[PDB]
Amino acid sequence: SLVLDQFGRNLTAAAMEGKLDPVIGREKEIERVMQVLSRRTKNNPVLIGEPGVGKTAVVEGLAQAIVHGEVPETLKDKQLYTLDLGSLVAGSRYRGDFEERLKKVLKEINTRGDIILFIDELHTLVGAGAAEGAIDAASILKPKLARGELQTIGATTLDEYRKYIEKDAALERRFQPVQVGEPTVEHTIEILKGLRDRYEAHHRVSITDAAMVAAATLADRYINDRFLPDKAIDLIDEAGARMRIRRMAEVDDEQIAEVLGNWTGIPVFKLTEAETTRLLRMEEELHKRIIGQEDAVKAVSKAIRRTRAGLKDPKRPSGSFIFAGPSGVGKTELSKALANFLFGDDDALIQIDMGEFHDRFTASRLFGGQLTEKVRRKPFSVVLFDEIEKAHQEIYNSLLQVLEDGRLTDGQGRTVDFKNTVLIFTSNLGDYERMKQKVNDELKKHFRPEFLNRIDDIIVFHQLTREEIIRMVDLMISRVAGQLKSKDMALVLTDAAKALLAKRGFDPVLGARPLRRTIQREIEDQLSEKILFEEVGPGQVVTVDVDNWDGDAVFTFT
Amino acid sequence: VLDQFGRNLTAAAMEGKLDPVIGREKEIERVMQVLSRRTKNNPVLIGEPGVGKTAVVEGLAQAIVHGEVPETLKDKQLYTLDLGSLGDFEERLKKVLKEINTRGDIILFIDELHTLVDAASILKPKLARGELQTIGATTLDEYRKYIEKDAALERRFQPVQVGEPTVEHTIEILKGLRDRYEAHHRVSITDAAMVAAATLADRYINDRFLPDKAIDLIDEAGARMRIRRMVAEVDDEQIAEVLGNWTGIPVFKLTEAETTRLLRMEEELHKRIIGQEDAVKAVSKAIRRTRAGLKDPKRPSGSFIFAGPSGVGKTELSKALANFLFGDDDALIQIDMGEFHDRFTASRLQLTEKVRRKPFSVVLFDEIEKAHQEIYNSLLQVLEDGRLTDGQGRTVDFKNTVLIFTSNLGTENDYERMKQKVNDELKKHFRPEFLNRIDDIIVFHQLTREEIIRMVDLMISRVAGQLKSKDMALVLTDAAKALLAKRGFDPVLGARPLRRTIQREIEDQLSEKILFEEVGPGQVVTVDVDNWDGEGPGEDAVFTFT
Ligand SMILES: Nc1ncnc2c1ncn2[C@@H]1O[C@H](COP(=O)(O)OP(=O)(O)O)[C@@H](O)[C@H]1O
Ligand SMILES: Nc1ncnc2c1ncn2[C@@H]1O[C@H](COP(=O)(O)OP(=O)(O)O)[C@@H](O)[C@H]1O
Repeated sequence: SLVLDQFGRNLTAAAMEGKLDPVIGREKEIERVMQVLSRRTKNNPVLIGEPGVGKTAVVEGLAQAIVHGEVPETLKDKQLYTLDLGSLVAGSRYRGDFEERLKKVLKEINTRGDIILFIDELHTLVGAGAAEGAIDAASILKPKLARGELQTIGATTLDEYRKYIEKDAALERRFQPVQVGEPTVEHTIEILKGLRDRYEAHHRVSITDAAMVAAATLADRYINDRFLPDKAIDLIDEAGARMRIRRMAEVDDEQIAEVLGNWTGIPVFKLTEAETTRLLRMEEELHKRIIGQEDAVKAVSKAIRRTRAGLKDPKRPSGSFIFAGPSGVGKTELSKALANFLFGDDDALIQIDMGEFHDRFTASRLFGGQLTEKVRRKPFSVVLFDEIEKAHQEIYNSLLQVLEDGRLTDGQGRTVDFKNTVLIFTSNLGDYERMKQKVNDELKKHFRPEFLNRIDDIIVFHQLTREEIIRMVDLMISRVAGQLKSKDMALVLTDAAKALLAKRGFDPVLGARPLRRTIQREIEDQLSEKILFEEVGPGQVVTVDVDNWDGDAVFTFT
Repeated sequence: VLDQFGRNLTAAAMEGKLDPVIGREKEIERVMQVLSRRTKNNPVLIGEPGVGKTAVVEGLAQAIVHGEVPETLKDKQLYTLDLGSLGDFEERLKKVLKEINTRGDIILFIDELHTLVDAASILKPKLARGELQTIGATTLDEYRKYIEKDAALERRFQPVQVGEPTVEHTIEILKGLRDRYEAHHRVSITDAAMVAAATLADRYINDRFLPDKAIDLIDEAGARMRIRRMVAEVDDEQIAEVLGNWTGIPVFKLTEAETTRLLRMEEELHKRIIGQEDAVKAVSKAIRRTRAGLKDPKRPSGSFIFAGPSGVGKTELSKALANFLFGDDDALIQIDMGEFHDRFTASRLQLTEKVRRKPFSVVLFDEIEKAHQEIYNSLLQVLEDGRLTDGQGRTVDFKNTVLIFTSNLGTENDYERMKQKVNDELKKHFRPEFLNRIDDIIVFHQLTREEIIRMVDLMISRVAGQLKSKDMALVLTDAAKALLAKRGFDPVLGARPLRRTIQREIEDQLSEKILFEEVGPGQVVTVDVDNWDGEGPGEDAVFTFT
């Protein structure tokens, strides 16, 4: 009463006043908690669930049930109070100040006799004040909780409850777990529709139903750091705040798209649900960053189109393709373009090389895992598994069981979800039909036939045309000039210079992979030492020309 | 009543006492985002120290006074509360918060919000009641230590980040504060002096942080200009002498144009290291072409490969580079991957703390051949993005560190085929892509006889100086020098056995001889070799002392 207000807020008084957001569709959990509160002894329920699902919202709905009057006789006229243990632990720089405040609180509850306590952060009840063996909050609340005199409600998390409270059997037998469900998409839509009036009053903006649908279907499908529905309500509230500061109107999909793109860094035009427009123009979107391989681009575009269609059974990974051919043809930047188009991030792709990890000890590092950690952070990521030749049998067993099941069984005891990830196997093993037959019967004589039958599409990359090599050289001098424009370097590459760069930078036995080693050693070091020794300066065009070979050669940086 | 228990900000801008802010529009707009919300409407300002956590608050106050804020912040007054002005304290704080609730349009600024977490007995519930609109200002590490682990606080506080401004942004901040500081100190400041101050602040100062690290320099320079005067212009020389007084660094030509400092490497390194002048000029031209900013500025400033025997000059080259580039040998950090051969030691990548101690420091990653695979992955990540994801959770900047990989792999036409086998073995024993991200690969050369004797003379210079400390005299002949070089000749392992040969032959015998007390004080000691012709192995040759 006069001391409880200094540590918490009267939910019941605000419920009469009417400052509580209403809850819809959580009647089962409210009824279960009301069932537990109706017990004679051990009437303390603990709400078990992930943060951000609505446990405090469930308790507020219970308070709304208290004020309106749909509760039994033993919950009638019971003032609900909330307490935080952080406001009691803090200030205990002396022997027993925390215990003094807690005892004053309990004495006030005993005098009032009609208070149900909400003490969130229930996990610190064992550790508050002194250590776990000495006199703590648990050690003083235990002989009062078990006799059904102090009605308290907790709120914790699965792992939190399991490895704090379940260790203490005496506390476990005093708290009844009431599991709180993670709401579905329709539940979030219904809650947003219910809170439409409150946020219209607060923000003075009009909110549309399509905005709610888009907010929910992007919150659950880009954001994975937490769970529904705090993310969606935060999104719509921040969009309303954005309009409220930009006005000095009507909420549509553009505003929620731009605020979530601000959240994630993904560009706004990709967030709106014009996915058919994405798949219509995806070929030139992929081709502006890839070079050549027109048949490969067409094959992968049709494959991605049929896999995104969803007409297949929803028990399969979204993508599983074999990339074969000589090294350096462009499979890596092809995967990079895939990561850019499908998810809007170049770093959303996970790049692991499997040839270095041989034994089961490194297989523990693989799964049990960094791949597991990244697909738990964000399951909607393309995965790269290079060098499938050198793996050992347990790795093939794990890969094929992931393929056939869509699930991965790690050493951390979580079956991660791979229903939307894209599996890319860039293996250098092994005219187009002859190559398909060669890779097919080579895989049959090396792998199991089920691996070949399980894969979706096999894509073969041909050799790069010399003109396409010149095109890649032009592409790289574009970025070289872009990074050199700070000193006004306008570089001009003559055709003979292009031919010599293509000759020195491309090794047919090694593919195009040594390009990055060749290009800086043959161009950037020379221009850098010419800049340092003042042969050329800023504000002048550098036209490089090469002699002694027009179709040991010396280059001139004119 | 808050006037005697706190300091106003919106009413402080009436007199113009608050300093102007420059270029903080994005952070102020994010604060505008957060303050105009119904849930999580109290922003907390996360920033590394000395950046302007308060400066955005005076910027918001100036925006409120000038009138570029939405309707919810009309007629909002900002108050900073002081705990010094606050039984009686509890009721005073209670009546202050009740007056805030009664007024209804007072927004509070509290710095170091983790200190609230003996005022927690008052604010914690009535903040939960929602009648305070508040902006917090806390460093990220106390945020993670106190607020993030307290689950009852994230329902009302939302994080916003205040990063380090760029150097041009700091120049603009100095340009903004020019009028105030010129008014107060009645001294004149040059724009070139300001840009030099920003650059040298980023260069020679580590403990303090931008942009306070430049503004304190400018105030200090103006103060010392006042001291030297009692037609005043603060210039680059003033900033250089401020840094010389501050960091204890000299000021003659080292706080100057960097091109002259980078073009003189050969003589100053040759002052310490011995020979290998081809590798010296190769690594000198490599660091010249890499550190000049001509590379992409989002990558490490250097990546070096010194293949060769251990302790035969590559470690000496590293020590000389540390002594030249930054003036100190202690910034050179010694990491060898021989000790980091297990995953538990590999996840330690003692590494973050000492490189955060001095970001402008060289690094040594020794024996990369026996490094772990997770070490390979981390080095590949560092080479690719130029950053690092530590266990603490901050990106350690590598715009400034140069990478040195000292390895014993592979150990002029003979040296040509040695370089051929070095590149072949980095192609096969290592992956090609790891060495593809390396600026240059240079291989050391085996020592010649003159190189060995100029090891020998400076090796014996230590004991010669010790003898001069006792007023002795040491003289060596050329025949004894040649024999002593031949005894220590071990090309497989290098110059380390030369230390042992010197120790067993010269120093030990002379330490016994000075105790024998016949060639002690007042006589020059001259070593000589007899019973030796000049070609023999030296088995019949005995050192003699005169
Ligand atoms: N069914 C619901 N009805 C009303 N509000 C809800 C519902 N589910 C979630 N919320 C909102 O989600 C936010 C987080 O819920 P809350 O239980 O208070 O904290 P947490 O779920 O993070 O423990 C609250 O602001 C609440 O208003
Ligand atoms: N953009 C800016 N414009 C003007 N002044 C600035 C700017 N950024 C920082 N400052 C000045 O630099 C000083 C640094 O303040 P700081 O110590 O970071 O505050 P806090 O202690 O709250 O973190 C401030 O007093 C401010 O006047």
